[PDB]
Amino acid sequence: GRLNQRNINELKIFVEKAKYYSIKLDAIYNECTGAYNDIMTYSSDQSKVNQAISIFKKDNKIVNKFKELEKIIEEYKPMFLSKLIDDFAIELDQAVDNDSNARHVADSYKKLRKSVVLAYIESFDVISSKFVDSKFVEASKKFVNKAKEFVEENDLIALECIVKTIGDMVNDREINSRSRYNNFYKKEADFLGAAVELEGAYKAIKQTL
Repeated sequence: GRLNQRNINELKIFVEKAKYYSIKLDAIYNECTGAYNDIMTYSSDQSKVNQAISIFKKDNKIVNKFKELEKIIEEYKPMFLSKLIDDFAIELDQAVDNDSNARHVADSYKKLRKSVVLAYIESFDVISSKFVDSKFVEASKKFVNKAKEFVEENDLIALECIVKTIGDMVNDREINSRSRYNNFYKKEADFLGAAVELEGAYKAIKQTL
């Protein structure tokens, strides 16, 4: 009983501590989208490449935003996350210092952004693997697999759905298995299904408490 309470509580604390994770990643994306687009395309017009780089580097704000997400999941984060952030920081700094083709900065940004989404799922995975309840463990494994598949299709949309659905679960709100994207993303429906299976298993733990 101590263990099943410790399990629920740990999950609930994490989800609530991370409830802005999707909103915050979206904010990075929105700030960087025009800069990202110009690096990918004008890498032709140099003037624009340098101004796009400036937007990523300015006041180290974007790197600092990734560090903020990293801190939200500090206790669970995957070992790689700190390094990927630093390696991005480094590459951006070389693109600034050695002023023309900046596609590698944009690629490294894309890679980091996907890895931050995957770090949320990694945190959920670690937490869920402490659960004594085997039905919950099985449902968590299926959930993680469907989550990762959805991330491959679209990292930010997948994160938005994972955060929404896990949030709904831990706050006793019924998960909606209806597509919020007119079924545009081929992996949404199965993810939502797995979230509903996870909800049934979680409900069980909860109502025996």
